[PDB]
Amino acid sequence: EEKEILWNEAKAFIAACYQELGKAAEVKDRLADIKSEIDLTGSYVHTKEELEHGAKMAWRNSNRCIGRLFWNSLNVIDRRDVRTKEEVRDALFHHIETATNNGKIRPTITIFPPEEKGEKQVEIWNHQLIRYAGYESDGERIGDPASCSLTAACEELGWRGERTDFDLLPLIFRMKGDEQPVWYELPRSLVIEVPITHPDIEAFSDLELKWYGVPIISDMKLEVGGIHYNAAPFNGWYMGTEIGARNLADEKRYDKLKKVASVIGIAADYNTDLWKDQALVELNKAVLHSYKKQGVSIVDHHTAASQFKRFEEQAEEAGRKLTGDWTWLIPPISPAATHIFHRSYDNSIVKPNYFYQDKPYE
Amino acid sequence: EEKEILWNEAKAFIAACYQELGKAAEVKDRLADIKSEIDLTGSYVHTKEELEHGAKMAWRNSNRCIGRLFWNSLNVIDRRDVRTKEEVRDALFHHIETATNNGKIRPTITIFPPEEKGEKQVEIWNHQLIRYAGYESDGERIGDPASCSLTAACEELGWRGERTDFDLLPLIFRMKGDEQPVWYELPRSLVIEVPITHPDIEAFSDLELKWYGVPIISDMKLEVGGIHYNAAPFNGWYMGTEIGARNLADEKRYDKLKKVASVIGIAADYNTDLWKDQALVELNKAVLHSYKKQGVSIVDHHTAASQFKRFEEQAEEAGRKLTGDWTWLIPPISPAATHIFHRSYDNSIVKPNYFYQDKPYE
Ligand code: HEM
Ligand code: HEM
Ligand SMILES: Cc1cc(N)nc(CCc2cc(C#N)cc(CCc3cc(C)cc(N)n3)c2)c1
Ligand SMILES: Cc1cc(N)nc(CCc2cc(C#N)cc(CCc3cc(C)cc(N)n3)c2)c1
Ligand SMILES: C[C@H](O)[C@H](O)[C@H]1CNc2nc(N)[nH]c(=O)c2N1
Ligand SMILES: C[C@H](O)[C@H](O)[C@H]1CNc2nc(N)[nH]c(=O)c2N1
Ligand SMILES: [Cl-]
Ligand SMILES: [Cl-]
Repeated sequence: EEKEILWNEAKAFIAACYQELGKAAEVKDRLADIKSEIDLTGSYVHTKEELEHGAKMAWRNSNRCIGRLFWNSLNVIDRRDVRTKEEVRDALFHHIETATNNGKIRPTITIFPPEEKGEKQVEIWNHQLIRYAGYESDGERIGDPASCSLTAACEELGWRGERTDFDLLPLIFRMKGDEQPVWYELPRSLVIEVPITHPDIEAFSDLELKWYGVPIISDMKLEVGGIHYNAAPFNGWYMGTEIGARNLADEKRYDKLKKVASVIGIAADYNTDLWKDQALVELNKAVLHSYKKQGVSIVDHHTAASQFKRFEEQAEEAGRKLTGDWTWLIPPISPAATHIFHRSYDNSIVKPNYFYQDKPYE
Repeated sequence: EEKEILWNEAKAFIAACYQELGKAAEVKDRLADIKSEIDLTGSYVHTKEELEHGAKMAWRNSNRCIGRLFWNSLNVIDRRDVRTKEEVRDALFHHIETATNNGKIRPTITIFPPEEKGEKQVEIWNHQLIRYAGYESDGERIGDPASCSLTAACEELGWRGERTDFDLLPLIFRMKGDEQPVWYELPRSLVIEVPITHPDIEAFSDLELKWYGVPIISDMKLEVGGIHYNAAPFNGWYMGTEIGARNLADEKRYDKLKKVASVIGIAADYNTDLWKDQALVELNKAVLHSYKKQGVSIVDHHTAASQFKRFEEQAEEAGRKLTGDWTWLIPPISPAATHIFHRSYDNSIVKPNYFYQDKPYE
């Protein structure tokens, strides 16, 4: 059954991919080769063209992503050749450097060897390549609560954080054959961060907020034509609300709205004053201002929604069905100010795609 | 088939209703009577207790309503006795008066005779009993665009609006046997309105905004135990975002965000300034302030979400399944500041319930 699933996924992908690339005549010969290869080895190897276009198709098919207009300009780095933990580490360092691009962020994915028999070759423990640690001991909360379990796992392995609110977690991953993951501290010269200030309110800097420049998701599996690339970190640039309305505002994250209310000079006492709403707007204005001033790529939710409208239009013009998850596509502030709010979306799963997977810790 | 559907819906409703009322022993005798009544007449008549509890159950089951904590205190007015258009008109006037209650709004439903053979006895044309007219002629837009088609239908019938931005539409309804609906102007003494001012920004009154006090939905069908009450207007009090983030802000409604930005002294030129978001917050603060100052009932979205949390808790304690539509329950500003955003809801339809229906015009 294993191999039949593979063959069926392969047929569908190759036909679709080659059609999009204007290579439809080469499909039969390619499929023949693949069938024989599956016959002998139990799997098949993507050409560099297939792998690159597959990762792009996967982004295009990601229902929860508002940023998909730019799917075709994804920078795909093929690292299926890595075999050592130093090579993995260096590939991850390289991804950070080339994606960051001195602040002019390049959407990039680095693809490591795929699962073989469901056997991972490389298992990345980080949720993002750059993320802050979190601690909760004896009532006392420090850093990003979303990182508490991973932070504890790292500290079991001999890492120790300084216990600021913004400790960078080390890269941590396990190779096939190793019982334990290895970890490596991130070189600070590779990691751009942005201090959060407000365009008009000088006191905003008293909050001493900052965030990292580049979100590099490293716990999803890329599936292309039945091949499962469990290790394939990818990044875009942030939409400002991710930082200002979720990471810094959620009560189960940095929980900063009361502090923001205080520095902008409004009371945080009455629901009817809409102080949370006002604080959200100023925090989100500060985030966009701060990234722009530093020269680090970022998009606001209005511009992002306008770009997504164009993606919708482009899909229709290309004769491709559009899929989407309305609940994730609406921004978490002013959603009804976007066209997305007033439309519906088919949340069907189309492959290639990116899929969430279990974390070894918990 | 008609009658079998009726009987099946009846059995389910009576058993559930009588169980909730502690009358479970009376179910068999009541069902016997109902079966005979369906046998002879083709339908059955609800007791006043059944009708009242049915309308309450219908509110409790309304997946899209955040206000359901208060389902059991619905004021149910039984007007199944009306036969004339003057009696309907007077019942609607009465609903407005008693629901308004000098500003201390009472959630109320008035129930008119049900459909017989799918034959309506009373057909209300209004979407809400109180709503503003809308006009679009030769490029020129006045009033509420959502009311354009109904406004045009009224004017076909000899009504004429003054063409302010806030003309009250007449009550308009048709009786069984009449080709044309009749209309009646609303007595202004019955209709509370609130001028919109801002707590801190004096210039806000230059926008000359106002809204009506009580939303009285009059185009949904109440279905209880297989009986279809197509005419059964009901009201609550507003959640402020309905007025400030939808009615006054939507581009296809009053479209006031650019004007709000101007009076609060911010530019409306750059998406990254989040001027729409800032304008939304101030407009919504003004709405809540203005209703509160006048002594007209209103709820903010934070308090509303907290009440809904209690409804969720109450359902669990009662052993009742909770149903909900996440896409309507999240407020249209700061949705992620509410617990609703972070939970999921089963959007199954449970009866009794309220259902949308076709409007005779278009
Ligand atoms: C170029 C700039 C990009 C922007 C502004 C953007 C924007 C976003 C946003 C706002 C989300 C939702 C996160 C949330 O609301 O909690 C998201 C989700 C997602 N994006 Fe994008 N994105 C970008 C690039 C990419 C790229 C390059 C890929 C992959 C090649 C990608 C794949 C996804 C996926 C898979 C999700 C869902 C993640 C999950 O389920 O946890 N995006 N994106
Ligand atoms: C007591 C105060 C009430 C509040 C604050 C409230 C709040 C709301 C809100 C905000 C909506 C969504 C409208 C939108 O977002 O576009 C809604 C929908 C709804 N409410 Fe309530 N509600 C209340 C009372 C009632 C009552 C008394 C009933 C019926 C007996 C009711 C039945 C419904 C129904 C059926 C809908 C869906 C309407 C549709 O599909 O168009 N609500 N409610
Ligand atoms: C349990 C579970 C299931 C599932 N499917 N997804 C998740 C994580 C959702 C998510 C959270 C964060 C955060 N913080 C960032 C993200 C990444 C958002 C993103 C991704 C990219 C590539 C760019 C960009 N601007 N933003 C996603 C958890
Ligand atoms: C095509 C279509 C289908 C469908 N199911 N519903 C609709 C109308 C949705 C709606 C719009 C408005 C408005 N304006 C007010 C409402 C009423 C909201 C409400 C109702 C009540 C009783 C109280 C309260 N505070 N708010 C609903 C259109
Ligand atoms: C159907 C379409 O998604 C539309 O925007 C829905 C979304 N959610 C909503 N939620 C509420 N509360 N009210 C609405 O009118 C809508 N409209
Ligand atoms: C699952 C639950 O409804 C949760 O709040 C979802 C809602 N929509 C979302 N939308 C985005 N963009 N990001 C998220 O993390 C979530 N979480
Ligand atoms: Cl993030
Ligand atoms: Cl309304």
